Amino acid sequence: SLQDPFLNALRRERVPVSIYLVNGIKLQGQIESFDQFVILLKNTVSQMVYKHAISTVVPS
Amino acid sequence: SLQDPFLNALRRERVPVSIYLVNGIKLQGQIESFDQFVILLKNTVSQMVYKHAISTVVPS
Amino acid sequence: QSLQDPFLNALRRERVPVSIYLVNGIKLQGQIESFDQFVILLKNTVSQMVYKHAISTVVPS
Amino acid sequence: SLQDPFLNALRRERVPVSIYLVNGIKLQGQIESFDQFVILLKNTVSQMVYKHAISTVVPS
Amino acid sequence: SLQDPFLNALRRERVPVSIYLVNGIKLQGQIESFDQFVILLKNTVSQMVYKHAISTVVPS
Amino acid sequence: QSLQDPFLNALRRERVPVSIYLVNGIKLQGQIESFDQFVILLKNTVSQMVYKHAISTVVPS
RNA sequence: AAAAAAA
RNA sequence: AAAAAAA
Repeated sequence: SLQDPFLNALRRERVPVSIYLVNGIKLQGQIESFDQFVILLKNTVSQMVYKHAISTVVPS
Repeated sequence: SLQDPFLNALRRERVPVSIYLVNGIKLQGQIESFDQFVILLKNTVSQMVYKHAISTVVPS
Repeated sequence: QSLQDPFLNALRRERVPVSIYLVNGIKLQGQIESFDQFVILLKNTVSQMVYKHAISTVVPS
Repeated sequence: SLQDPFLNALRRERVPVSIYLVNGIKLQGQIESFDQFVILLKNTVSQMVYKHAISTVVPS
Repeated sequence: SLQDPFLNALRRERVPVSIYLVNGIKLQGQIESFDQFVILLKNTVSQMVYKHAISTVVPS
Repeated sequence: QSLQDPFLNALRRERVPVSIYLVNGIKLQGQIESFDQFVILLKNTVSQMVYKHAISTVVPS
């Protein structure tokens, strides 16, 4: 698996990320955690993002 | 699984939530219940939202 | 589980007017006639088979 | 258990149908055959339609 | 299955095809090959198209 | 994936500039760094993770 | 087929 | 959240 090491590196190093959704919308924050189906993305608030809705995850 | 505790905390504490859909539409209400495939969001009425149609779930 | 089946079953077994919003934002209206694992039969003037994968939300209208 | 008898009746009786795609596009033909993932839609020329791209099937 | 014999006939007989995508874009070419998840479409180049992105496959 | 793996392998091994069209019409460009069952790592000025479910087509640029 | 409408 | 842009 490539997801877990990629996402964990971002979380452990607390790098600012952009999550681009499939609808073109760009979410920004830090990766708090993730499982098989979701990523929790945090700024001032934690939100649950469904991977099915994500196109890409990119360091900001 | 991160999904069940995230949703259950929202449900159990009656948090006002925003559910953003993959078509960019924002729904608002409280998480009434959920299962493997759907979330029941209650404002004036209970509406069943398929998780496949959801991009994000956020406290409002 | 399970919430989906009892929610649809009550709408069906009570013949309640519903709106089914599709993921593209089109709103379909009528009554839940029937459903299975993958589809919902929506009865109006003509009865139609709606794929669940295309549905965002089901609500009483 | 509901999808297959529905599609089988349209096929057997050669019912003119509309297949609305998830992008709103409306295809018209009669259902030639179908399997788990696709439907063959017949008009002048026959075309294979992926179910994942279909929203609804309705007699025309 | 009717999908494999449908695609196989197109490939074997080198029939010019239109592949309509879920975003409404129309691709044209010959079916070079396919597997469970993708189709290789040949026009001026060979391109790998994910089936999940495809609405319809039609002889042109 | 007897077609998918050799196609991506050749682009990665040969460091071929690629274009990835997403299902929403947006085109990404870069080189394929690696890929697995669900994602492609695409590298340009940075490495980004692209979900395959969001991809329509991969082609050499 | 808008390197991407914090919706 | 155009009962639906044969694309």
